[PDB]
Amino acid sequence: QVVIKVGDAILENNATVDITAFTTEDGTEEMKFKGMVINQSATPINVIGKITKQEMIGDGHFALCFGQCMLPNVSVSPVVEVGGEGEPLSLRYTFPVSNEGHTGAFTFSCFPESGAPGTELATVNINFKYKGGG
Repeated sequence: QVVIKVGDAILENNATVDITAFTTEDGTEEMKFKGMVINQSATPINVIGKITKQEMIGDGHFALCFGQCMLPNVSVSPVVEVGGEGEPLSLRYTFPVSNEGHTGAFTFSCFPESGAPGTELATVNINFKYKGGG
């Protein structure tokens, strides 16, 4: 009943989304994933969003926004009450400009307020493929 949407599409659970676009500012690159977490039930549900896996180049950092934009490298959102219109979700990955490519890789899951292991309601895997991905 809880899904992640990217662009116009509901993702299958555990989908993988590749982001290749980057913007440059002050010798630092930024790549961004954007989507929505949607609760398709008539009854609202309280969830927490977590980055459950993170793979970055050495001086990379990430920034999660879900309910609130969290500080750099903070992996857990606040509790958010989600319904049918959905809650925006974004993940920004920032890292040094390089002539060489690499892939930053993250997993985001939505959990019931509990946060109990194995209770994931929806999961997306996000690959930031910078300059070919390496």
